[PDB]
Amino acid sequence: SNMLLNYVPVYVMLPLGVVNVDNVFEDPDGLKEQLLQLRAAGVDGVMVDVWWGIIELKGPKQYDWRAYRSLLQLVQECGLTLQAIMSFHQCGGNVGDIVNIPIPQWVLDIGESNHDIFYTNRSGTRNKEYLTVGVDNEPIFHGRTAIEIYSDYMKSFRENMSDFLESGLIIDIEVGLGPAGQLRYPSYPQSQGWEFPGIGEFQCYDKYLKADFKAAVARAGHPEWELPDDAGKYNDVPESTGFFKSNGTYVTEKGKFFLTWYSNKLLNHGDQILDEANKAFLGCKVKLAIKVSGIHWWYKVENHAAELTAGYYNLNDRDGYRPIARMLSRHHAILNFTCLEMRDSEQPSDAKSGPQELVQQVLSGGWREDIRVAGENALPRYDATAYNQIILNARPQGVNNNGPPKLSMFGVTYLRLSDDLLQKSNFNIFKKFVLKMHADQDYCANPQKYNHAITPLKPSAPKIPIEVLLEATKPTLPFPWLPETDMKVDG
Ligand SMILES: OC[C@H]1O[C@H](O[C@H]2[C@H](O)[C@@H](O)[C@@H](O[C@H]3[C@H](O)[C@@H](O)[C@@H](O[C@H]4[C@H](O)[C@@H](O)[C@@H](O[C@H]5[C@H](O)[C@@H](O)[C@@H](O)O[C@@H]5CO)O[C@@H]4CO)O[C@@H]3CO)O[C@@H]2CO)[C@H](O)[C@@H](O)[C@@H]1O
Repeated sequence: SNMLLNYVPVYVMLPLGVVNVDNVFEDPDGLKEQLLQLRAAGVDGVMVDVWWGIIELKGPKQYDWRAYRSLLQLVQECGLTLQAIMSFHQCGGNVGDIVNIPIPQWVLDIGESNHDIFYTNRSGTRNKEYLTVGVDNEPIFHGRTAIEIYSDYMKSFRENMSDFLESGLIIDIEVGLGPAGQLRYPSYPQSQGWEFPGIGEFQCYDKYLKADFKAAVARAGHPEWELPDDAGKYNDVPESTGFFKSNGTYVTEKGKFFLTWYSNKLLNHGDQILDEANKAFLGCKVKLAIKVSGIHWWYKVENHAAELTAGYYNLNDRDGYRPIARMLSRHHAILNFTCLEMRDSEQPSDAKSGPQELVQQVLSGGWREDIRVAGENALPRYDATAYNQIILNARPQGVNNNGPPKLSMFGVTYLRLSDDLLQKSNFNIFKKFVLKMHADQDYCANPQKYNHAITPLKPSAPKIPIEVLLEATKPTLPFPWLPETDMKVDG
């Protein structure tokens, strides 16, 4: 009884391209066999990208939901729930992307005449994996703004998948908000030569964001201020730049204003799109969620350079994640994080990486703000060390034999279903992982039993002014973490 209240659900990401670029569900029989294995292993559900570039390929509002309806039907038949990602991004240029799925060609056609609809770096390179926040409210897509495109897409999904939603097949809607579906700037593009652990680059040089910034600095009484010109390039280290070096530009009035403006754009981008997601799924028995990327490199140095270029204005004396958690609260949304499997010792010393501390900060911030926090492993891992670290983060203070744990993640999604995962040894270890995540209890079909009942999505609470959101930048002590989990996959 008490142990079941400690149950943390486990989901598994489906293979990329399960539904191909031509909107065809290629191998249902193959997938079926895999899903049945997951079902027998105790997995609660699966996660899948519902690619915008596949669905609305033909043209504006020309949606084809047929292949995905077939996929959802199979998932339901196999007794698994689903986390559906509204993927308004391209698959192909990020780590692990083994299939190329661009955004709609008709959108790219518009991009040919207006290159500024894409995130742009100082050098002028255009990244076509996602539409810049700069055009969120620009009615340049055959009369629609980018946010309207996202809104219409989600509404169409809600209506065309109404039966699956009513039956409870979908656990949550992961609202894609940028590259790799994450609320972030494409500051570390492998497509432009970035290599870990480069500090990355600011991506606010498209004409819309640049004009936005210029107007902002003018209103601040400094019209002459320009975007950073001393931040170096993708593969630099912080000390080699005028912007991130000690006493550098990042701590000057100009630098602080820019960083605040830059990170604020993401806060409002997510807030505005979540407003549309709430409207689209209002009344549905599903929860909303967003994804925040885990930029752990340089976390251990004063400048947190990589986080800053990604859009997370997080420093040792400024919490850049709690404001995101606070923004999510009005939407009753889940903050889906990552790097749950990483240990600092596994990263190269020169990267000044702190994934363990970063995870502790983000999860603690979410709990401090009274919102649900879920997460994923950042990279493919099949070993016990990885699973034990995930289980530790899932319940930082262990299991409570007297009832529910004071601290527990809302769920964990494993990246990713593959042939390797299903191999004898790998899968046997994975089964132990599932068992421990479930607090040694057998798979529990009814989430209500472990206090995960889903009620109709209510309208979002009143808008929270930016000043109140930023009050959450006040540094706070993280919740204490055990050094190791009390539920290891082995002994
Ligand atoms: O289907 C869902 C979704 O899947 C894919 O996106 C997911 C990413 O695959 C996943 O990594 C994560 O996104 C972030 C991640 O959170 C973040 O940490 C970062 O990843 C870093 C590593 O942390 C870092 O260690 C380094 O990895 C090196 C590694 O050190 C080295 O030893 C060797 O293994 O090479 C690795 C590759 O460089 O760099 C990576 C970045 O390259 O960035 C990730 C990407 O933003 O969560 C994503 C969302 O689920 C698909 O890409 C996406 O389209 C799908 O929607």
